[PDB]
Amino acid sequence: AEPTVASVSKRIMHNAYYYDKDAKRVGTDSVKRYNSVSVLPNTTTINGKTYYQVVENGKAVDKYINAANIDGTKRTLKHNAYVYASSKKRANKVVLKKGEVVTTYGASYTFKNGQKYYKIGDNTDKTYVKVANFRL
Ligand SMILES: [Cl-]
Ligand SMILES: [Cl-]
Ligand SMILES: [Cl-]
Ligand SMILES: [Cl-]
Repeated sequence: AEPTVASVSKRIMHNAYYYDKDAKRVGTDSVKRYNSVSVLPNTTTINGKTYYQVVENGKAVDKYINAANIDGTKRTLKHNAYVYASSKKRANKVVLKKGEVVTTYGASYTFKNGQKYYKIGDNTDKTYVKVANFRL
């Protein structure tokens, strides 16, 4: 009966638009990683994509966040991979191995070197893996 008793505060892991039920961007705001937003805990599906419905001022509103930006996407490495903070800087000494399941959070990032990277890790750390390592 009260959306604000049911709501959970999810951490945004990739900057996120608000969408309406027609999967069109609504308004001019976006939630920035790694801020949190109040949503209903059960996802819904709009045009074959998974979303969380926003709760604002006591009510479930016609504003939806793509679950890719909160839960991310489970992916498998097709190649061994390093973890990068930026184009040239390694984040750590980890070697992720071919076949490992890794969750990536939202759309890839093109770095200054022109290569694409996904954010990994259930945390605010600057830890990115090359998109190429998820493809054959
Ligand atoms: Cl944005
Ligand atoms: Cl988005
Ligand atoms: Cl690599
Ligand atoms: Cl963290």
